[PDB]
Amino acid sequence: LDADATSGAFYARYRDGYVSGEPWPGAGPPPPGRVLYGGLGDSRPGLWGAPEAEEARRRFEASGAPAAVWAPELGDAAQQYALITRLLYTPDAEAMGWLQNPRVVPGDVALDQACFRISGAARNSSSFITGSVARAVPHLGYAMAAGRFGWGLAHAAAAVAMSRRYDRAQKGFLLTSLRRAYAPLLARENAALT
Amino acid sequence: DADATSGAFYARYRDGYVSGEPWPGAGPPPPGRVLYGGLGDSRPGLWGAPEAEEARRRFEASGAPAAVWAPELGDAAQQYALITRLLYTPDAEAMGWLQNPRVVPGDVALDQACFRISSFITGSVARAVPHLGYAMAAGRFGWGLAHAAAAVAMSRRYDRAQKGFLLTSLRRAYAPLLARENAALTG
DNA sequence: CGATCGTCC
DNA sequence: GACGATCGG
Ligand SMILES: [Cl-]
Repeated sequence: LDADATSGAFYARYRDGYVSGEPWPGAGPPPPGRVLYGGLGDSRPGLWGAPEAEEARRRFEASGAPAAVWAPELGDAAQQYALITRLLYTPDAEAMGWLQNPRVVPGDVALDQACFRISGAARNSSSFITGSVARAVPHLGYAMAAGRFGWGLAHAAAAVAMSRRYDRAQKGFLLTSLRRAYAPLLARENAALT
Repeated sequence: DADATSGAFYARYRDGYVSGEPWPGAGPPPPGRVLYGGLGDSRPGLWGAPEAEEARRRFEASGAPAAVWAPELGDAAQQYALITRLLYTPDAEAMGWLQNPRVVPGDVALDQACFRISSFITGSVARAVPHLGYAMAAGRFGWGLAHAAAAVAMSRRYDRAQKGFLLTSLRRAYAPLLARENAALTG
């Protein structure tokens, strides 16, 4: 009955009231001395100078590659978003396998434990809302605060990669689909916000 | 890394696949069977079963997408079209509907009957979304939006406001893709 | 009761 | 592969 949609005409007319580069409603930077963590608007204090944050930041700066376990104390969220987004398009990178099960050193686990420790949350579990399904992907709030819809690819790809319901070949098809969808969006968004 | 920062790298990216062409290793299920599990696997059909007929006339009476879909209810292309359109309808609560849909006793009866005729791999993270193999066999990259959105909706790491931002992000990315692919594969 | 997901085989 | 902790319908 809905020939307007199956023919593509409906999607050809798509538009919204949101502007790229402007903050998503209710989103914004974390308070001073704190970093984004958990749900929308939630935050935890910073761990700059702690032994866990200092060890991980040095490994991150000495490698030039995206960190396996990322935290805002390691550097710019825009830099880790750019690295992961690029990794999703680089040939023979096996990015979906890296997002689900990255090679983790003991320093990455300590950084992850210290990040939840300072948060003051009661219980850590599979149900705890963290704002990122994969620890390598920065908190989604930084994309919401910056109005960077192209940074949603990293989260959408990581959600598919973390799911236990698709096999390797099925995940590869979804990465190809996501690649096609986001490539013109990323090109337009990066050109405008620079 | 100015090529990627300026966006020129992403404007140049091109794959080697063609919309409408079968994905490598993917195809229709064997005659008399329906796609199931991982890539290439399948299970026998239930087209004449009562549970499949009780949920078919329910899905055929209401022009809305089924809450628990199965190939015995109709063509996968129809359910994919309804879910994709629903993901773009303002105030549809599509992400919450994918995660926790209203389920009748007839839906779980059809659910149970599919496991009996047949690992954690199912080929669809949400039961309303048809098996991914149907999109891979049809070369429908636009049918990945339903799976990508459903994966986000099923995740426990984002709250509702965070999922809403990703829905708009997925909307803006897939809208030009869907307009081009739907027009090319339907005329 | 189902799910995700940390954590092993 | 699985087992379990742990939340929402
Ligand atoms: Cl194409």
